[PDB]
Amino acid sequence: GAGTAPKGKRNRTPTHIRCRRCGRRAFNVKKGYCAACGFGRSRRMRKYSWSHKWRKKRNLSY
Amino acid sequence: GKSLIQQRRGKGTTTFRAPSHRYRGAVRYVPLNLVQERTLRGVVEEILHDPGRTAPVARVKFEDGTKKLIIAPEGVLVGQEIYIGPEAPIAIGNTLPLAKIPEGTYVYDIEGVPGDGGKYVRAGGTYALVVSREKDKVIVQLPSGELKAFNPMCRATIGVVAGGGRLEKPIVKAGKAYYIAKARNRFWPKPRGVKMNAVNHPHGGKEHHIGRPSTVSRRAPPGRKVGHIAARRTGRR
Amino acid sequence: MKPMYRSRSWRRKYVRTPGGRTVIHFERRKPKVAHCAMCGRPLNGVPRGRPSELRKLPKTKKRPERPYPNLCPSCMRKVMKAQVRASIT
RNA sequence: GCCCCGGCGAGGCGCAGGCAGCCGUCGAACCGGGGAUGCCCGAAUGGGACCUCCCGCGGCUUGCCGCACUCCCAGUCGGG
RNA sequence: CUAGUACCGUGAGGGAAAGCUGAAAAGCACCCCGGGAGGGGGGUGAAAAGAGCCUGAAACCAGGCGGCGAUAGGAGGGUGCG
RNA sequence: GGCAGGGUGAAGUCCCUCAACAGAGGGAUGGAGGCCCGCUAGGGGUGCUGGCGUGCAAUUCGCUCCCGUGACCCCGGGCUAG
RNA sequence: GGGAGUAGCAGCAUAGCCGGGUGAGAAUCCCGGCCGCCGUAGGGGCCAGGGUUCCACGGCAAUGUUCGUCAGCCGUGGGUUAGUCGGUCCUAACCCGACCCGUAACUCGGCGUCGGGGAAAGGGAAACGGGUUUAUAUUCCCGUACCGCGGUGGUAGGUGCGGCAACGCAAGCCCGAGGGGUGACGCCUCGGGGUAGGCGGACCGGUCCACAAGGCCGGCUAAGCGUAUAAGCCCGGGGAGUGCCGUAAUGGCGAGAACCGGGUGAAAGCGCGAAUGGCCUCCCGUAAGGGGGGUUCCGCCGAUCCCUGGGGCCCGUGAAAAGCCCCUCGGGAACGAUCCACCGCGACCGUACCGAGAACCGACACUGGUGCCCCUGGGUGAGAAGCCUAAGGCGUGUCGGGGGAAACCCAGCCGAGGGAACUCGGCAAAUUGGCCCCGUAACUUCGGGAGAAGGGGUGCCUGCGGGUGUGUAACCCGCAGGUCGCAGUGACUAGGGGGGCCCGACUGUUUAGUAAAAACACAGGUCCCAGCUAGCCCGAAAGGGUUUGUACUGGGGCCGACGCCUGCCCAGUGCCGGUAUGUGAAGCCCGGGUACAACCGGGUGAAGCACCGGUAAACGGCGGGGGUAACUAUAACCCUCUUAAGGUAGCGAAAUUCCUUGUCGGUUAAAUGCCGACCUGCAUGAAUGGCGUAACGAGGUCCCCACUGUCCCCGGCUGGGGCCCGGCGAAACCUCUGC
RNA sequence: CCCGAAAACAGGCGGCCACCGAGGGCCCGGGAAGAAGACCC
Ligand SMILES: [Zn+2]
Ligand SMILES: [Zn+2]
Ligand SMILES: [Zn+2]
Repeated sequence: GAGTAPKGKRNRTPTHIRCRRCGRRAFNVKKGYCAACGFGRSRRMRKYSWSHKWRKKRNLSY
Repeated sequence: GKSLIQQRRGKGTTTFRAPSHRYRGAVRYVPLNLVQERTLRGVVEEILHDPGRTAPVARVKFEDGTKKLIIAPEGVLVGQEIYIGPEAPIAIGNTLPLAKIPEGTYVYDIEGVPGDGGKYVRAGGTYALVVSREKDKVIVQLPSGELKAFNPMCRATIGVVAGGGRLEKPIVKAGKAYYIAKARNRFWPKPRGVKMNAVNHPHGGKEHHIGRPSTVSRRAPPGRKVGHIAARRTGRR
Repeated sequence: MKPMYRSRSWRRKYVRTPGGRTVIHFERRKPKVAHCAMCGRPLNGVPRGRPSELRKLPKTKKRPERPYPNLCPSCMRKVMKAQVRASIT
């Protein structure tokens, strides 16, 4: 059905790989951009106020 | 609610987009720039099937080795000489301005304004008729029964389009219709709106029936123009 | 078999080894014979081969010694006759 | 972890209680100040990136310098 | 405290636990048993406080001690006595 | 990139005999089809309302049943986003 | 904590026993033998993914559903070698940047121009065999080759020939341009030539078998270099119609056949490579090591592998570019190769192992999924079927030991007499079954139904004939006779048939995980909008989809193969058109008012409304009465006034009917059933289609034949559990308790 | 006819032993008995 058996088709090519600028596995390989830092889509960093990721990385208060 | 198929077509997705990369090139006349009054000559090399033309095309080699495509007229042979210009003769396959084509002649691939390249009477099996000539305009009967006026410097080709009679043999099978609609990716198969749910269509519901007139005003907005759009009448006769 | 050899553009062959192993060999396919410009007939005196096979051949072993080797003899005679008949005046 | 100027005055070799051994009275470790070296990606910039790795063109003499885009001053040199 | 760490999610993101020997390592020489973890003798120390280390509660488990205990009816207690 | 094996026998192309105002019989070739049988591979999921139901499994197993040269099955590269 | 030393450690592949060894310790580790399983996959090769799981030595605290001396576990050391394999190069669908337009703006949206990316199964220079390591090898070593670039020395040629021709030749160098070919292509079907692999006979060695007869094993040869025919296509001669020539078939010929010669032109085979290389076997001290021999012939089958040719289908036409070969032209120098010989050089990354009933995903050493992605010996046999077996792999689809040890459950086998009396319902099980011959209905869209139905035969042995073929080679088709059994498609394989009704024309699709259908789609019928700066649609705009398009077209509805048909109503609701007047907002005008304005009144005033008309394969509707001619019922005919009109043909107790188990007939011993009719149609009806219909359906429903443990009425047997023994070891749940 | 000394008046009779040891069980060979126990030879 929709559960255990479709989980077997996760041997294709991955949706994300490592990013050269950010460091982590969020670079969309078919679109050509990163979902965490914006590399390939913007010179500037992805940085939203509703997000906690960069604050956590810098040990900051929300 | 949810969107209609004709609303989804406007956004231009692969599901609704034409596979033009499969087709022979576009078919256009040579420009007037090069044909001020030169009257070039050419020879037919080959006749070819086009998947996006409903008619066969012919390749022609010209003065300077240039190879162009034309809509093929009925009866044209490989190795014929075709002429384009004002002093060209009146023969099947030749292109002339409408001011040099007598009344009663069969014509195809006519231009709207001169230099356009060809817009009307292109389809397989069609033809138009010259009715009257004047200094201000020439008048032509089109395959819809409409009489239209053109500038007498608009170019046209003599004869009839090849490939007529397609619809005398029936399509017999859903599979053949599948292949035909996949050639040019038309939306196939087709659903009925009276059998959709209400979110999906102005028709729609458990009880499968249109609950109000199928005739719809010309001034209704998108999402509502389904049925008989601005119909002057309905029924058989 | 690697996926690149699971392609059917390789025309495999079964071959037995001096040591008795029966290995499989793979080769690429040979291109087709040359054709006439206008008539579309097959040309004689021109051999089939891949660039590798054709570059280890001298010039005179790759086409006949007569004018218009891109054509068949009939078409050649036609064009020659037309030239000479145009060259009267 | 390399160098120099000052301070302190005998021990020192990070969190980190070990083995084997080295540095220091030519003044160390440590502290204040000033220098050198400083791989790849990254605004990333000679050109490309489905993998932080690849591919070049000029000039000089194998090693070095220059070679992005949008502009200013100029002008077929250059300076910002 | 080797914490925005380990670990979860294709990703946007989410996110722990974990402090204390002794004044001094004086961190247990030597003997018997055991395949070995280890046990028993002996030692260090003011005190084993023994690295499974300050103090070391309750629930829970085992053994010993005291009372009852195989003809017998109530939410497990109250009053009066033996 | 793939689909064992077998059956039926459309158009097309013909042959023989008696003949003869007419005709009447008899033999082949050929290999179409959203044709047929088929646990070939592969795909699906009718009934037993079977086993299991803190399962081998957060949808599986077995018997039985259906399609199987096509509107067929599958792979690599791409597109459509609340 | 109790539950509990309990459940689970079975079911889809039931596997171990004997002897020996190691070790503290062995059902579980190693060696040998016997016994077993898989055998078009549980065998071999290799993507993605994983990332060291690979190799050796040393270990057993934990992990492994039990044990463990073992290990994908733990510790210590090691291991991936390329001019030729792949990436880099080309372009496909597609994406990005700069400029440009839009946006309050952007990390947002977009056309066109320029530029750049985009395939480890598309295109695309070049290597094969043997050996070597604990673990790598087309990568290391030996042998034998090839490609590109750059050179050294010579030669063809520049300044040369043979052939009627097709053509055959070493047949000049350097820059640029142009042209042609190749690269380069769908589906179905058939012929020919070969190969891998297999079968038979002889011979040589070895081995098994009480002798004999017989059985099994081995009997090898890569790239590269050099050599030719087939088909097809061509060149000369030749000169034909009551016709000749040919194919498996289609076919060919004065637009030049037969016939005679020739040219070009595949896969293969042959030769060198290459026989003290590989395999097999035989003889003495066994540490290195010694010597010797053999490596032969004939004949059949034959691919799903390779090459080459025909034919058929499309309202459907099945990639492009780089690169490579040839010709011509223009411009240069006088030298000089696409031929022979020799030398030099060739960068960067990958390369271990698994590749799945234990190395991937699913929380697991998960009966699932990813991958069956590529490939496979002998027999019977139509067969890649099922059954048996060789190679190769395994005894790790990781707990074992007992038993007349029950009841009961799961999966199976047989049952006297009767034969659906069971049940909502023949659910389930049973019956039939392969091949040859005979024979074959209603109905029909003449194609089918149809393997209709139904009936007869089949083994073994001894011989005799036929077909193609040169064949006492191979593969097929018939005949006679003798004989055995309860039974001869003896196991395996392997359809139960028929007659009615409803629905849907058919093949196809659907609610992943309670609905596979009567629901969707379908060919086809009919209606509507549109002449292109269109019609329909997206968007904030710029711009865009249909559009590389033009009425045989694009878009929008309803019905639903085929056959016969499709009646009346335009008053209402809607859509369309037209029109004098009327109404009609802002603006404009006029007047009054305000030292100016605000403000007041009138006029004009587009669309729309109103008014007049068309339209029902547009939405929908098709009623009412008051009265009946000859005696039992008839209102079957004719006027009427209500309203736009007043249900036509057909069908009817219906998948539509309330009363209803309607009435009559047929089917039963017995009928709330099924079929056929009757009309009182609560509340049928004509493209929200009406009435029929051959063929088809894991659709729904009724009957008949056969058959059966469904049932009378239950009985006996098999394997796995359950019970006992050893080992590991939970959870749901739980106020305290419990006649 | 079947069950029945746990019938709390928890019975009667005969015999053996005690006041080393009567008797009983494990064990061994087996069924007519049997899920473990029990029963019988
Ligand atoms: Zn990033
Ligand atoms: Zn030609
Ligand atoms: Zn020709």
